[PDB]
Amino acid sequence: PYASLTEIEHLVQSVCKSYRETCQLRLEDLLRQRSNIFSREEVTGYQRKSMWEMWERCAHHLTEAIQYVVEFAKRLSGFMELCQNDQIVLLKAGAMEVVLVRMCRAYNADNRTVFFEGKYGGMELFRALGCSELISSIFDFSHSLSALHFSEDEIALYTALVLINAHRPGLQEKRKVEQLQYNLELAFHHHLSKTHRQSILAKLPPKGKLRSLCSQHVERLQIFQHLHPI
Ligand SMILES: Cc1ncc(C(=O)Nc2cc(Cl)cc(CN3CCN(C(=O)C4CCCC4)[C@@H](C)C3)c2C)cn1
Repeated sequence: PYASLTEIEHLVQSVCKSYRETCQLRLEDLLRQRSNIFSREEVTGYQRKSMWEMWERCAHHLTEAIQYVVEFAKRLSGFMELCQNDQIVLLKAGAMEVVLVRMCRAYNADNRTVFFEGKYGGMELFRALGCSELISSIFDFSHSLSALHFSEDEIALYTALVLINAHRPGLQEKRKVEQLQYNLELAFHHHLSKTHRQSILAKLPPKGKLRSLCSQHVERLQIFQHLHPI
């Protein structure tokens, strides 16, 4: 019922290994490459692309991102033991939320640029999409998250808890999800206490804010998918 220190340490290690096995680019590489910024020629090139081409570019990126998140979820202890309903409930709510959180790794707060197709560019890069307000919202959320200066280990633990969330409506074995959520909270708090970083807990975004942004994101994605299916 009350996991030992050894159990908690092993869970931290498990989650962090699972995460590193399931992310595309190393954070160190994203950080190093912040100086590589799209030229004006490249930006205007992107802006002159059709809406549909830009949609394809973004949708294929998101497909890859979601695929990695699903693989991460399945590697979390206990997840594959949950009934199918609960797995689906958690993934349908949580996968795109984790995708959004993982985006902050590729966000540069110094100049409000993001990594996309080999270099950093501002929100202007995506003009052809005609989604200025939504993209601004994504940049804003990422800027707030960027302020925590997450380690990869912290992102692993935080995103585990984004997924393993017993407060999702529709769950049929809430106790089982609650148990997994608690164990993961114990892992997160242990790792933060070890590293003297517990203060970051009072700086995480409200879970509702993440859900709302996800809802707004998915709404627009469904529109593009309807107009131009991938
Ligand atoms: C290899 C690799 N790793 C990580 C990353 C990355 O996260 N970049 C990244 C990070 C942040 Cl904070 C914001 C953005 C902006 N874009 C805008 C387009 N977009 C959409 O969904 C549109 C589709 C229709 C609706 C809006 C999203 C992909 C977000 C990006 C690209 C990239 N490449």
